[PDB]
Amino acid sequence: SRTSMKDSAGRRLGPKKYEGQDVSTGEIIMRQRGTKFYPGENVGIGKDHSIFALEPGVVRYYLDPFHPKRKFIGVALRRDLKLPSPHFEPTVRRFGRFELTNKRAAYKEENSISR
Amino acid sequence: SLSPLAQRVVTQLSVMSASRKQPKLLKLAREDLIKHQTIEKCWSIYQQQQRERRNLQLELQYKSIERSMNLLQELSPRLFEAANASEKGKRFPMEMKVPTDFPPNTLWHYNFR
Amino acid sequence: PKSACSLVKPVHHLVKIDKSKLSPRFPELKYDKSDIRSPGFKPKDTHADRLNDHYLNTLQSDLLLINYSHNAAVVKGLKQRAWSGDSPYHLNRPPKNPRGSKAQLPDIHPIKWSNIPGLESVVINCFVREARENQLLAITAALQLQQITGCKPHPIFSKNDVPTWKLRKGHQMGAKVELKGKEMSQFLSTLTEIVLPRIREYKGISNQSGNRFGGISFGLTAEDIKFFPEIDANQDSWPKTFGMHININTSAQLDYQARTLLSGFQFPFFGEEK
Amino acid sequence: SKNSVIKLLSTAASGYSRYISIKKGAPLVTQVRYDPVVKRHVLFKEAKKRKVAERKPLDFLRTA
Amino acid sequence: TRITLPRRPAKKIQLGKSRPAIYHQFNVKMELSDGSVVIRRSQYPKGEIRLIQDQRNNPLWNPSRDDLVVVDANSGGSLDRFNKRYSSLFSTVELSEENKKKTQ
Amino acid sequence: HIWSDFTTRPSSLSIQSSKVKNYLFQKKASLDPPSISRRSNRIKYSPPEHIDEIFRMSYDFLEQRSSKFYELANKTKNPLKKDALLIKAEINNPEVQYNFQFNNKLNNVKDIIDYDVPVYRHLGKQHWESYGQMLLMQRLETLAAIPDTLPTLVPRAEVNIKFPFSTGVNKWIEPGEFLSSNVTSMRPIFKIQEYELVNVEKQLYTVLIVNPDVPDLSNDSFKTALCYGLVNINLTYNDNLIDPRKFHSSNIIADYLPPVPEKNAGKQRFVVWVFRQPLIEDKQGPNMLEIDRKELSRDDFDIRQFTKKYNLTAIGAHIWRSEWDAKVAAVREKYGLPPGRVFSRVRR
RNA sequence: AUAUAUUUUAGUAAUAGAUAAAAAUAUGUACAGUAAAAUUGUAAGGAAAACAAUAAUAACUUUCUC
RNA sequence: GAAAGAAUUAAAUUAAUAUAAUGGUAUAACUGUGCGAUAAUUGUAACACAAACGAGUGAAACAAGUACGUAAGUAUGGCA
Ligand SMILES: [Mg+2]
Ligand SMILES: [Mg+2]
Ligand SMILES: [Mg+2]
Ligand SMILES: [Mg+2]
Ligand SMILES: [Mg+2]
Ligand SMILES: [Mg+2]
Repeated sequence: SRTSMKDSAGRRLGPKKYEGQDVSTGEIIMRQRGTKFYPGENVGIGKDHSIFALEPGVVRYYLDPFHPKRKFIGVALRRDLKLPSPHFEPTVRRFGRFELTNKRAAYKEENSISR
Repeated sequence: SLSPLAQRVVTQLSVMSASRKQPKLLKLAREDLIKHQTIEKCWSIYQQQQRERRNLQLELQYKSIERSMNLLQELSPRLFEAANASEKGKRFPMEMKVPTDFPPNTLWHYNFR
Repeated sequence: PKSACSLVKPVHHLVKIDKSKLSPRFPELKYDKSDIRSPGFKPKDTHADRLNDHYLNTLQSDLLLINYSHNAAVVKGLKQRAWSGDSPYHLNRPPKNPRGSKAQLPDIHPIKWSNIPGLESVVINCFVREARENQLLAITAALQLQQITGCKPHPIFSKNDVPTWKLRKGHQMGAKVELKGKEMSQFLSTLTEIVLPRIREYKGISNQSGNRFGGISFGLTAEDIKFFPEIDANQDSWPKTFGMHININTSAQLDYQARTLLSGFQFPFFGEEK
Repeated sequence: SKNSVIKLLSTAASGYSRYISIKKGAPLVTQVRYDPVVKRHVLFKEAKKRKVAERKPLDFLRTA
Repeated sequence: TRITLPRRPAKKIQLGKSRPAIYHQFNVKMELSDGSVVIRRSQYPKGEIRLIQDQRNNPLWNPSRDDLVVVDANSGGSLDRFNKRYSSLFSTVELSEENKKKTQ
Repeated sequence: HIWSDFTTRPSSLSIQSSKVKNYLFQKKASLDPPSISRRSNRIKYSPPEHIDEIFRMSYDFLEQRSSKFYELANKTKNPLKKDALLIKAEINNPEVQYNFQFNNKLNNVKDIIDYDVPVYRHLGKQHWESYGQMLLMQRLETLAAIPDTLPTLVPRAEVNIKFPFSTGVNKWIEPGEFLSSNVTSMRPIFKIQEYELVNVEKQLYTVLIVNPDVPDLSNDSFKTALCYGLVNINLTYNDNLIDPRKFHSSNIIADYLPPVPEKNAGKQRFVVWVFRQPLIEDKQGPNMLEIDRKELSRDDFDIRQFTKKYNLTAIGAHIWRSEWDAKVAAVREKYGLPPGRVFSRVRR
């Protein structure tokens, strides 16, 4: 006969970074088929709908009244911040860059311009 | 190389088509554009007034119907039920024809059946 | 493309934005089609309309009086039923289908001064089944429609594949046209005044015809189409002519009201009514 | 099998080329892409000569 | 097996340049069986037309009228010749002569 | 014939050109359109047939309606109802429509478009709402100027800005536009056109230009800086161009300092907000307010706290954007600012 | 109304709508929309061809009107 | 009292998705349309997921140039 012994190995899907966990840029938070979890803020979504943090912070799972029937995963820039942040409140942003105190480095950056 | 039927249908679809049949775009001076705007505003207001006059007349007629129905209900239930009887199968007379723009030879018929 | 994830960002203001006004493109589509500056401009009110004037002058009041019913009330239609909350599984359960139907039905309001029945549109359907072998018959049918009505016909294309009828998909089988206002008034007037009287054995329209929520449909054959003035004038250019269905859509809440309205417009009725 | 391979060569005389697949009878391919040697977008045409299928030109200025 | 005429490359009618279709029509006068006349819009180049059979002379649309004569096209076919061919018999004598058959 | 009267009606409700007036009100089609300057084109032109008598009749109809509206307006008392009835009376006037449609609405000439008149004010409001307001709101939302600075905005006035002293060229800045340091070096001038019923003799306005993007290394974030500030400014429907002619040093709570972004510090947003002060009753004369200048931060600004404390309501806004270039150092030297910082190219 | 020289029209061809679930361009971007079944009818038309109709307007605007 | 808007609510992902099955999709990822045919381009790729190795998967950021967009921005092939 024709034996039925063909199958594909389990795709290692599921949450790869849990709530309250600290994350850095690019780290993968969730691997999924389709958008079971949508991206919130400070987080992006890839070709295969992989959720990945865009800034350092703390991972939070939440729900947003603007998008009922939609789960969200996002990154809070501090632990003490509830992630479904108030709508009419200035966005929390991270400058990220550092000032070039070194004279030579400042000179090079000043003299570097685009094509 | 085409058939005479093909030519006939191509002529028919030529009558269909807009190619080589429409005139130039209508370009109006600023003053005439304003004139036209006033014409259209006047006509729109006028038609709105006509529609509202008709609507008011129908409102008044409906009020009259309901007042009469209340009176007849309280005065004689038999006549009220006769009146309120449905006219589901009603049709208009077949000579209540839509008006035409010039009258016929025999204006009115003074005999029937 | 990095992702396929639709998501609309919320706004922080109540101002409605239409981007067709912020785009410098398509300057001539910013004008309304009623604006003399629009290339789509077409004069609408060119002459008085006998049928509309008659309906406004005489038939509105008579229809109001006829359809009056004392202390009437809205009759609600078949709507989706709700699950009784006696079981937890009913919390997020979708509602049930209407009792007798898989589709919801509208409510029927009493006739009042604001909702008297009236004609709203007419649609003519011409499906030449013999066009399956000859595509030019579709063009001929479109010309028949254009000459009878005066409006632009729109093509009809096959959608289903039925072998027994040798009907493929994606082919032009005929034409349709939708009429409103003075043009539908003229079409109905000419029908009643010229064509229907010239039919061999014509008793009227069946009293058991029409969708159950206002609208009456009836057909015409090729010989019947030959009675229209345009065809009779130039018989030579009409070796073959095609029949068509005619669908009159009105504001009637139910079908018998529409039947009364059409009888007012002089449309005979012969069958026994439902 | 049903698809063949082709070497698109840049128009700028820089020697740069990129390779793509194409159907056995598809029309000759030409595409603008980056040329690192000249550092700009330039045109890429076929390198060899291929047996292209013949498609009628479209009836554009009405004939007969 | 089907016959179709080829599709030419459709001319592109740009957004905003698409004009409406106003076919040429004439204010034609249309006379009914009675003396009534209706003005209508027609595409045929015939400004005047009269009808022999129409609404105004149909029993279904004219129930109240007592007398209503009917007529068909003239100078066509062999119509009315079944009467023109027999002149000896003419119109009530035949009605009287058709009293009964006396057959059983 | 109320539209022919001008005893009480403002003179701006009429077409100031005799030729166009005569053509529009002409008796027979003997004249020619003044709009078509070249005679050749005038001969080529052919007006639609049967257009002047229908125009006369439509004019008569609309004028009777306007006369009725004026009759009811002369008896109404509430100012809002008076203004609404005036607008409804003069909205359909061909002369008003001509003037507004085919004359400037920004640098309006008082004798053609007078914004003291309710009808011109209403038509201007409609025109602004059609295009200008939508673009402003789109730019604010997309550039995130609303939540960053103030919770929301209900536009009620048109704000235009310009930089005339810096270079010498004339250009109204489009919202959200990128400007050079040279362009924005000297000072902006504002134009605040109001379209609502506001008491010109009592109302006062303030204007604040703020930058909510100045980097702050203490907490690795941004902060807001008050670029410019004026208080106690009075406008008029037709004379509402703010410039050093129309304000004093007492109105200046923060003299203008230019946009001076730092290298690799990002694109900075300079947002303009216009507020109207409280309007107290039972008191004569404009209600001026004193700003606590020893409390004003000027480098750690908090605009929400400022407006809450002084009971201000925003009615208009504008925005532009700035980024580093070569002239920033020159501007710093010219304004006596310290040499600019240089930040890294990568955001790590 | 005739004669000629020059020129013009007739190559007669579908979409007239940012088209929207007949068939045709399967990758980018910008704008916009909502399918499907089932039911009721309608020339040929029938189970099966094509067209039409089938959930609710409290609140907010502009206009008209008592 | 009435028109015309803006739309809101219920329902729907059962149709459709280039192709199996599963997950996802109306805020559409489905469908129509204007440009376009450009990102189905170039040099560094952190960091993660997965993982014996060898391989595989998502991808921030810097730099060069393109197409679309009023703009915000999107595009390093195809809803996976
Ligand atoms: Mg598996
Ligand atoms: Mg796919
Ligand atoms: Mg599925
Ligand atoms: Mg691991
Ligand atoms: Mg490894
Ligand atoms: Mg796609």
